[PDB]
Amino acid sequence: LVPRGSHMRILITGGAGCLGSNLIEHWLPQGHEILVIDNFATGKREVLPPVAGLSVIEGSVTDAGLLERAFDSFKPTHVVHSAAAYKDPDDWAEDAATNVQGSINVAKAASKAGVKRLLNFQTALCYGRPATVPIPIDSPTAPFTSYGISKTAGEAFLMMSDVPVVSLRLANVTGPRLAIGPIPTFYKRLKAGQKCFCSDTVRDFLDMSDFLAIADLSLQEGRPTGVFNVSTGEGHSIKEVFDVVLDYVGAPVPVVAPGADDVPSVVLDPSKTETEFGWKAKVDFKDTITGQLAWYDKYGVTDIFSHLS
Amino acid sequence: SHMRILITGGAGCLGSNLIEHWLPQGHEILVIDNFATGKREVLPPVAGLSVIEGSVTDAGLLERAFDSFKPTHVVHSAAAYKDPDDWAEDAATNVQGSINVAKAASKAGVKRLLNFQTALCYGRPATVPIPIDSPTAPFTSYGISKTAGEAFLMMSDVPVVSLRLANVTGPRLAIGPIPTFYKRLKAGQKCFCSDTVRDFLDMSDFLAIADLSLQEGRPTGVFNVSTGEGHSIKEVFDVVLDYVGATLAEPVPVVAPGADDVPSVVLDPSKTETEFGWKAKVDFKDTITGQLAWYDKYGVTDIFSHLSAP
Ligand SMILES: NC(=O)c1ccc[n+]([C@@H]2O[C@H](COP(=O)([O-])OP(=O)(O)OC[C@H]3O[C@@H](n4cnc5c(N)ncnc54)[C@H](O)[C@@H]3O)[C@@H](O)[C@H]2O)c1
Ligand SMILES: NC(=O)c1ccc[n+]([C@@H]2O[C@H](COP(=O)([O-])OP(=O)(O)OC[C@H]3O[C@@H](n4cnc5c(N)ncnc54)[C@H](O)[C@@H]3O)[C@@H](O)[C@H]2O)c1
Repeated sequence: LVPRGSHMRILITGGAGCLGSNLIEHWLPQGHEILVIDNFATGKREVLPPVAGLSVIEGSVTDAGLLERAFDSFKPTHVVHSAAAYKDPDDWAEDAATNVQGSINVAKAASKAGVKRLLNFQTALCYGRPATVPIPIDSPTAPFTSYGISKTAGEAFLMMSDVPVVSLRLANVTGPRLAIGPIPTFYKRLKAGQKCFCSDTVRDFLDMSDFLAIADLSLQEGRPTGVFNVSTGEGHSIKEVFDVVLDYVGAPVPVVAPGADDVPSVVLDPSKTETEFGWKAKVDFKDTITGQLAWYDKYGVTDIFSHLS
Repeated sequence: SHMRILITGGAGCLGSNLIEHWLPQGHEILVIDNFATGKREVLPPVAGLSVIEGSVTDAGLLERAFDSFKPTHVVHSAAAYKDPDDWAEDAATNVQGSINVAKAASKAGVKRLLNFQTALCYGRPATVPIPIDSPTAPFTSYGISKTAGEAFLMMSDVPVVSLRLANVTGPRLAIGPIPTFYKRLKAGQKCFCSDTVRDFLDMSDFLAIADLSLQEGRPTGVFNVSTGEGHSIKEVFDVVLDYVGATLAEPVPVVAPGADDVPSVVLDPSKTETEFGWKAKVDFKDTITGQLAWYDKYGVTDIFSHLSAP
């Protein structure tokens, strides 16, 4: 039915997560039909209200039968693979099961169901310790943590599908219900008058609105396929992040090593994504950090505030 | 120097040749295998040799095996590959199986774990011979699952040696171009050579580095095992042709490789020579001739055992 001529029946694995839920808040108001499959390892049941257009199956991407049944009942036109395990770095079996096996299961099921487009999200940890920053899209994958290793094989399997597949390697996405990392940590701790530390690292940050726009483009029939970096292409230090928070909150911070497994600089080159999609990120660094903080002022550092009615 | 060796995949080509090398030495060996590709005939009921039929994907069975047998040493030689569209099995055996073996070895505090790795981990290399510090870049089910598996093994607290291998020839090799040219030439069938370059390694050179890899205080990490020299399939064909004595009715066509047939896969073994002091002794001609001599005695078979059964 609606949007007229481009209604999506969208199967989102990992839909109770940060990215999934934001995507849902973006697409459900437009009239798309969404089915979520989540096991609530990190995702919250509170971000999926019983609203029209939205169905939820509590389940794993590792469960191939649950997937065949969901894909058969629902008949998606489009798939967003957003399920990832990561929370216990020593539980390699879970990471392999979710991130590799779950990806293979989503890919085989998608293929059989004849989906039009599949959208995967990749971690920049796939790049390990890069030789060239900003990291070019044709850089080698070189992970050295469980999450990086399993995610890297997951993506590589997806890229063997006959289903058209877009895999976006992402900058740290800021937006509603981000409750981990330096931004909420400095906000909370500065407001509490606690000592903060800045790792001497460079990272890149992406506003939710820019993530939403490349996600939209990625699911359009006929658009490019393959692996793509999603970023402004600009890097900012953790100290720089801390500086925006301090100023915003209204309150001499030490700058320290690079811990062992803490990659000194991670910034992605988006140029090929700009070329093939006509996409460019609009919101700059200060507006990106400030908008996350503004959200914390309204709802607090929480992952359970729903913008759905 | 007595080893209690747990060898996953011991019924296959590498596993069984290793067992025939080590069992006469008084070593104690437990084989875990599911017989997907490897054969039951290569594992006679002999003193020193135990066989558990099972999967490396079975975490229960591995835990029970490492507990009862208490290995000092692990050789992870189990791999799935036969159906390139069966990604689930490849991921199950090669990634989950490797994690299971790694965790179990770590828990049992084994001294040394030895892994074998396919040169498909390198995908399409930028430089040939392939340097050890080259990126992994697999694009097939086998290569991607194996790449992830090796990477997990590398995160173990056990000392790990992962050997990236040239094509190993020896007892019971019954796949690839060598047995295919041998069989077809003797039967008067037309052969095709793709226009590819590969490396080949005699069993005796493989046995020598495997030995070194399981010695305490030896180097750890990833290593290329090879002579470092590359030979086309056409060169392989010529050795077989000459050896077999056949007369050709037509000159063999050399055809361009498929899209997924990597044109040149030769490994640079130089860090291995530096750190182990190992060097392959058997040249190309002798490597190929040695395989064909073995075929002449036993035929192209993967069920002939060199172990004396009671
Ligand atoms: N948010 C980012 O800045 C960022 C950066 C790089 C990559 N990514 C990728 O984007 C995706 C979403 O990330 P996020 O930030 O929303 O993380 P998240 O933890 O908020 O969401 C992942 C969701 O997957 C679910 N999940 C875990 N295992 C599952 C399984 N077996 N079956 C079904 N669901 C399962 C969790 O319950 C969770 O809701 C992940 O794949 C992640 O690797 C995100
Ligand atoms: N032969 C070579 O030149 C070569 C080259 C590169 C890499 N390797 C690697 O060396 C190892 C041995 O190779 P091979 O040449 O002996 O192949 P092979 O097929 O003869 O043996 C693999 C063995 O593993 C067994 N197996 C498969 N799945 C299993 C599982 N779930 N649990 C337990 N056993 C399982 C098979 O039955 C088989 O006996 C593999 O890891 C392979 O990737 C070999």
